[PDB]
Amino acid sequence: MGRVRTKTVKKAARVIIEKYYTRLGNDFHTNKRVCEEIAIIPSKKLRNKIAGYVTHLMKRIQRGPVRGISIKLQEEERERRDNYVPEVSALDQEIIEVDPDTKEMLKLLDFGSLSNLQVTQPTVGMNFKTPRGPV
Amino acid sequence: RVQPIKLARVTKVLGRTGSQGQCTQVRVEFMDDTSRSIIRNVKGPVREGDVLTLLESEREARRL
Amino acid sequence: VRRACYGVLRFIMESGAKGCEVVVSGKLRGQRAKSMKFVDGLMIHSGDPVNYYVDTAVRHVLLRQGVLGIKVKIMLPWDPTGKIGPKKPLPDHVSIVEPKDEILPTTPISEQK
Amino acid sequence: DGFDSRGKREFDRHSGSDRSGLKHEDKRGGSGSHNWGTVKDEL
Amino acid sequence: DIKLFGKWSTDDVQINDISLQDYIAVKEKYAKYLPHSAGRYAAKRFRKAQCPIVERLTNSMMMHGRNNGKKLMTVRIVKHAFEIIHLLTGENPLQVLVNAIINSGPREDSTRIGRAGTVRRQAVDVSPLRRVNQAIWLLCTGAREAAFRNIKTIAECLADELINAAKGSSNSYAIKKKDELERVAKSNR
Amino acid sequence: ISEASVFDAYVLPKLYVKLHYCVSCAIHSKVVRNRSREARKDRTPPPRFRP
RNA sequence: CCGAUAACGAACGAGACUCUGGCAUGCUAACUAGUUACGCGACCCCCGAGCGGUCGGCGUCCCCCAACUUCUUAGAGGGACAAGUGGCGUUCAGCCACCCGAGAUUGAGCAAUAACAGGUCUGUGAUGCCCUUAGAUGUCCGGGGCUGCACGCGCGCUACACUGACUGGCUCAGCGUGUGCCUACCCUACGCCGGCAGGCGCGGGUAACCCGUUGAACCCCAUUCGUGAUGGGGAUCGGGGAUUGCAAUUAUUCCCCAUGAACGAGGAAUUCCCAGUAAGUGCGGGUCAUAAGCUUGCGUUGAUUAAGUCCCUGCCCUUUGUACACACCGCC
Ligand SMILES: [Mg+2]
Ligand SMILES: [Mg+2]
Repeated sequence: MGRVRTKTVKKAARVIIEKYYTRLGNDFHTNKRVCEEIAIIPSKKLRNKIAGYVTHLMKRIQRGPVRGISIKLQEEERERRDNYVPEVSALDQEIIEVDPDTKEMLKLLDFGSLSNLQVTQPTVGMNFKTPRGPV
Repeated sequence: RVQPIKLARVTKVLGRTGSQGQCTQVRVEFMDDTSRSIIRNVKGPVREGDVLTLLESEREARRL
Repeated sequence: VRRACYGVLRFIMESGAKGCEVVVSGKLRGQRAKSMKFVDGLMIHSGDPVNYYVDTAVRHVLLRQGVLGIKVKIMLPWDPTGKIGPKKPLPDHVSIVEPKDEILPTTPISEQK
Repeated sequence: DGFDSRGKREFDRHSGSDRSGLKHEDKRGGSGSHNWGTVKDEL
Repeated sequence: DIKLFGKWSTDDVQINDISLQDYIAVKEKYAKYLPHSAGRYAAKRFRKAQCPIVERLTNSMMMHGRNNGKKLMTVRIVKHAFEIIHLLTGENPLQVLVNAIINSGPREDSTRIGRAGTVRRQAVDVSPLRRVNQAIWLLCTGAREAAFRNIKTIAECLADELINAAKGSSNSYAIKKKDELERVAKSNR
Repeated sequence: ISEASVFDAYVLPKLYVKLHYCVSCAIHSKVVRNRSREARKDRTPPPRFRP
C-alpha cells in the first residue's frame, strides 16, 4: 500500500500533459526523458514519479476525457459528438396518442382535428398519489 | 449416531469477526453436495480456495 | 518590542526574502515571562533544504529584569547567481517552460541552404 | 502544606506568588519604554 | 531423487488428506537436500505454505531462549531423529512426519472474549495453515518437554513424539493436547 | 425448536411489547442519540436496513 | 489523494529532501587495495602425471621490469515509477496477485500552529533578585563521606542444565580507536623470563602504510561427566601473587589454590517486538592513571506467530452540553 500520489506530482503531471501533449506519448521511459528538458525537476526520484503519473493519465486520455483538458481534445469531441443522427426522426411518429383534454386545448389553439392525432381513452379511477406516511 | 467428519472448500472470504479480528467469516461449499453452502467462521490465516475439515455441519450463521 | 520587531520584519522583507520569523521571549516589567512571535511570508522548517534556505540567529539581551532571548529565522530568496541567495532550487518546486507555440504544420515544403 | 514529602507541589497551576500567576497580565496594557508594545506601537 | 540428507526419498510420501495436501511441502518441487535455507519465508502472508515442512520443524525446534539461532544444531537433531525413526518403525521418516502433522493438527478450537464458562465461549474450526502451525508447535513442545530432565536425548524424544503421533497412542504430548482442545471445543460448542 | 416440533410446519409466535422510555433511560440505552442542530429537525425514522 | 461541493486558488506540517543499505563483470581510476598471468623457489610428488597440486613463499613502480579493475576503495552517472499483465473499485483515487527484475514499503535525520509554572540557576565569563564575603557558603590542604544496612522498589547480569558443562582440535567478522597546546596519560608487533596475572629489551605506526589477513564469540567436530543442588550455578569467605596510582584499609582492578549459598523455570501482575526483526553471541567507542554487570554502535547465528481489530489501555476527529475562559489543578 502507500502509493497514493501527492499534489506536487499531480499538478505537475496535469500541467505538462496540457502543455506538451503532442510531444509526449504513452511510454514511461520516453516520458521520463521528455520531462528532463520540459521541466527543471530538482530530484530524479520525483521526476520518475511524475513520469509514472503522466503515463497513467495519458493512458486514461487515450480512452476518455478527464478533469485535465486539451483544446484538441475538445475539438475532437465536438467534431465526433454530432453523430448518429438517425435517418428518420424520433419525433415524426405516424400517429400521436393524445388526451381528450389536450385535444380540447388544440381545438382552442385552432390546430385541433389533425390526422396525425389519435385520441385515447381517458384514465379512470384518479388513483394517482402515493399512500400517505409509512404503510 | 455421530455425523461423520466431512470436508468443505472456501469459495469466498466475507470478513473479519470476533471484535479482536481473531476470526474470519467465510463461505464454504461441500464437495459431498456442492449445492449446500453455508457461512462458517474460522481462525487462522485463510485464503480463498483452501479446503478444511468440519466436525459438525450446522452451528450458526450470522450476517455482518 | 512590537515597534522594534515590526521594524525588523519590514527591513527584512524590504531587503527581499521569501519570509522571516522573529521570537522575543522573556520577562519585561513582570515576573511571568511571555514570548511574542512575529512572522511573515513563507517559512520552511523540516528536511534538508532548511539548512541552506533558512538563516538562524539566537541572541541574549541582558536587561535589568533579567534575560530576553531573541530568535531570528530568515528564509532566503532563491538566487541563480547565489551571491545573495541559495543556489539550488526548492526540491519540491517544479517549473515548466511554456512551449513556443510555433507549430506551423502546413503543407510540406523543402528549403534549400 | 502545598508540597508533598519530597517538596514538589501538589497543585502546579495554583500559583504561589501574589505578584503574578499562570497567565501573563500586561502592565499598563504594554505601555512605556521598557515594555511590550501596543496597537499604537504596531501601527 | 532429491535425497534429503543423501537418502530418504520424497516421491514415496503421500499426503492422504486433501485438507492438508496444499500446505504440506514434501513434494518434489519443495524437496530439498537439507532442511536449511534462508528463503525469506516470513516476507508476507501464506509464504510459509510453500516452505518445506522439515524446514518448519527445524525452525520450530529452536526455542526457549538458550538456543534460538542454532540452526545447525537443530538440523543435526532432526537428522538423528529421522534416522532413529527410520530404523525403529521401518518406513520413510518423511511419511512418519507427515502423518504426525496430520494427527497433531487440532481440527477445531474455540475463541471469544466474553465471560467464558470453562475455557472459551464459541467453538470454531481452524484454517489449514493454523493446522500446520499448531501441529508443528505441539510436536516441538512435546519433544522439548520430554527431553528436559531425563537421560533421553532430544533426538530420541522427538523420535518417540513423532512415532506416537503418527498412529495415536494417548501418550504423545501433541495428541493429548489436541484431545483436550477438541474436548473443550466440544463442550463449549 | 423446529426439529423438536411435533407439527409438520409450526409458525413460531411473536412477542409484541410496546416499550415506553423516559429520555434519560432512552439516551442511556442508546435508543436515541444526540444530534446536530440541523439534524434535530428531521422527524424521519432511521432506515430499516432491509436489503 | 479522489470525489461531493459556495467555494477557487494556495501555504506550513506529511510528502518531497539529506544520509545510509540494496544493483550495476557499464565509466574514471589506484605499490597505503589488490586480482589474474608469468618467472624463481619450498614441499607432495616420481607411477610420470608437469599448462599437476599448495604456498598471506619471493617477485614482475626493485619504475622500465606484465596487464586488469572482477574482488577493495570512492566519485560521477544510471536504475524503481504501482512501470507491465490479470482481478476489484464511482471504474476515479487506489487496492490484491503475478511476471520481468538486485530491489515492487531499508533504516534513520529533519520535522508545523501551540501547550506543558515539564527538567535544568550543579554546563557556562547565560542571567535578575536574595544569601554569604575574612573564623568565607571564596579558594587551598589533610582525613572522612558520597558505598554506610532489620527493610521496599526499578533498570539489569548470571544461572537453574545433557538443546548441557569440561577438555582438545578445526574455523569464520564489521563498526571503530590509536603518541596529547594546556596535559603528566597512545595502539602495539617481535624476541626473552614466569604457570598465570605480569616483567625486560627491541622496533613499527600521527595511520587503507603498524597492530591487522583484527586467527572474536556463538557455532562445528572429537573426550569425559550422567538426572544426582550433580563434573549445572559460582554467590559468600580464607590464603597467596601481580598491575596502575602520591595513596588500594571500607577489599580499585587482575591472577592462582581452597568452601560451595540459593536457584529444579518462578504467584498476583507486567515489559518489548513483525525480517536479517526478536533472541542467542561476542567485538569497538564513551567513561578511563586503574576500571564495564551501563550506555552508544558493529558484526555473527538466526527464528515462531500476524498482514487483523477496537475487546483492554490510551490518543485524535466530529456531534453535543457547559454557569469553565488563570479554561475541571475550573467555577461554585
Ligand atoms: Mg519528511
Ligand atoms: Mg574457592
